[PDB]
Amino acid sequence: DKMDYDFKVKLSSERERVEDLFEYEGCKVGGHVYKAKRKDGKDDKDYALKQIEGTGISMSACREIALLRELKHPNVISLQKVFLSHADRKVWLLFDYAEHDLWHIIKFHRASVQLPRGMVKSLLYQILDGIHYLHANWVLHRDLKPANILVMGEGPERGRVKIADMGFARLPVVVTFWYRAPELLLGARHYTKAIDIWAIGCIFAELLTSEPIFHCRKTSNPYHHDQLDRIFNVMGFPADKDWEDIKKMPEHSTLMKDFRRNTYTNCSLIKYMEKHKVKPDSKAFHLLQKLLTMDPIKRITSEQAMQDPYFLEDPLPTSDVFAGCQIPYPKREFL
Amino acid sequence: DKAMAGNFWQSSHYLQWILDKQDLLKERQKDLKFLSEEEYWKLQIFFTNVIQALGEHLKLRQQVIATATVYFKRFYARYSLKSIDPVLMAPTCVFLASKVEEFGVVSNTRLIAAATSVLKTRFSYAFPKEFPYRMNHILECEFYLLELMDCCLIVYHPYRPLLQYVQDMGQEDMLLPLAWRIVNDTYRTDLCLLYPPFMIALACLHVACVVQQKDARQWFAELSVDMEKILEIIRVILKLYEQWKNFDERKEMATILSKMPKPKPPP
Ligand SMILES: CNc1nccc(N2CC[C@H](NC(=O)Nc3ccc(CN4CCOCC4)c(C(F)(F)F)c3)C2)n1
Ligand SMILES: [Cl-]
Ligand SMILES: [Cl-]
Repeated sequence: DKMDYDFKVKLSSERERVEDLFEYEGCKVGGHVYKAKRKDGKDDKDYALKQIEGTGISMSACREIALLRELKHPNVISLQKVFLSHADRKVWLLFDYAEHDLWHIIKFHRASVQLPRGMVKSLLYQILDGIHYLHANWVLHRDLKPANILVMGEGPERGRVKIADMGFARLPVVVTFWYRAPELLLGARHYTKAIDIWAIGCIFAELLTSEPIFHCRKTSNPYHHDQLDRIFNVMGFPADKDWEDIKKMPEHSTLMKDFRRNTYTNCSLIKYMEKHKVKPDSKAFHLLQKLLTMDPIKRITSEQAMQDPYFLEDPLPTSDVFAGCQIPYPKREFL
Repeated sequence: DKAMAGNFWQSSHYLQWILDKQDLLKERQKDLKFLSEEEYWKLQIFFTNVIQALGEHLKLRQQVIATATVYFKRFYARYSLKSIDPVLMAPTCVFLASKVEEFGVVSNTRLIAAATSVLKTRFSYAFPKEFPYRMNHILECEFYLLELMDCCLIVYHPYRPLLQYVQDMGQEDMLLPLAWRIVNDTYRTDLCLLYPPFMIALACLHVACVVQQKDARQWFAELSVDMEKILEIIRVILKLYEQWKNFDERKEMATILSKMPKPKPPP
């Protein structure tokens, strides 16, 4: 009541309803995510449809939608349409459908054939291009990892990277610390561009070796001894000169209490990558080292990484990450 | 620095929400059957002030109040005042804009308490009756507002560019406070719907310079900008202060509110 009748009924008649425009029943693939096709077969394109969890629009959802509505870049997933269901106050988001992702692509190569070196380069370049676009608009990702790196299948965007956020919980919550920068594990309270860049460094290493570089065996607190231990086993323990402001990290004293640098005297990234048949004099290695720098102010930025001579060295990166070759990776399974 | 801060020329604000004056006035004709043009702009001022009051009571920053104000304006730029009660729409706009940044979900009890208190203490000359809406109405109204705006939530405002301009002048202490308050006052008009925020910033700064008798001609002359469009904005600003002088909000507004078209009920 109390609202104009002619206004209400006219809007109800004209309002697009997601169930009228799209077929998606029994096509769940992941709130809840569906593979969807139009009923009025104007196009034969696949779509991804997400019903946002809860009802109404939360602060998190509001700001998220607000930004996606503005963000436009080939390497960032694009929001095509929003649907508002008034009966149940549910919100649906529509995206162009991405068949693949780096999580599944990496799993494929870890199982008994390594990732082709041209593909690795091309993937990294588009991830950097995508994150540079966000970063230049002062938008941070805060949860980069292979599962949030989508790759387009057959179609006019064949082999193009799309950075995304698949709605994993963030930090009693389930999550992985493998891509999390040391400053966060030492109690940094604010997310930064450098933190995104660390995660990209981790992903790069993983594309090169097929294994997560800081792999380590539901939680509440940020400090994680074992994850730090794994980082030191790989990187070595950082000297004062390498990271002076480490003293200013809130968990620094805890670090001193639990860790002796002598434990890690034989450790370094060079030795770790050699074991995995990546040569320390390769352009790839030197770029990796710069991304995986322990002191966040000494990590290079996305733009600087994009200008690295690595991407000028043969082979050049390609728009289609698959390089015209057939795609051996399987498609998504319904649930 | 703010998210999307440098993205205006590709933004939804610029591309979808800078309207043509004639389209605007055409849609206005619907309500002008009930209200004169004068009463319509007096109503606009009135609801600008309601939204400012709500914002202040909730301790929100001025940008949030501005964003809420823009939401409200975009809605009645397309639709009649009878479509949804502006008394409901106003706190709905504040509520949605607060959620656009961090620290934002104003609690239910608090939104309603704010709207109730503000009308009772600051607007009893217009509203003899208590705020009659509850949160389920707010939430219904939110969905209509979001739909109308096609989920374009990010709004740019003249404050940021103004600040950059006065810093370049080296006159931040002298000119900013007045220029800032004049920007606030532009929200009493249609300006934010018609011009990019940086142009409004320049017009406000120009009027501030005049008022304070500061020569900035050379600085302005060094600008690469359609100065004819700036003069347009300056005229609206000068007019607004004359309207302000002649308008007695507290004596007139109850009568003006009773003339607003009424919502048709159902069968
Ligand atoms: C299953 N197939 C499929 N193909 C294509 C897309 C897709 N989906 C599912 C939901 C996902 N949605 C998002 O990725 N949304 C999204 C949300 C947030 C952000 C970044 N936020 C950072 C903080 O500020 C708000 C923006 C992003 C972005 F930008 F990282 F891509 C995507 C996109 N699924
Ligand atoms: Cl902004
Ligand atoms: Cl209005």
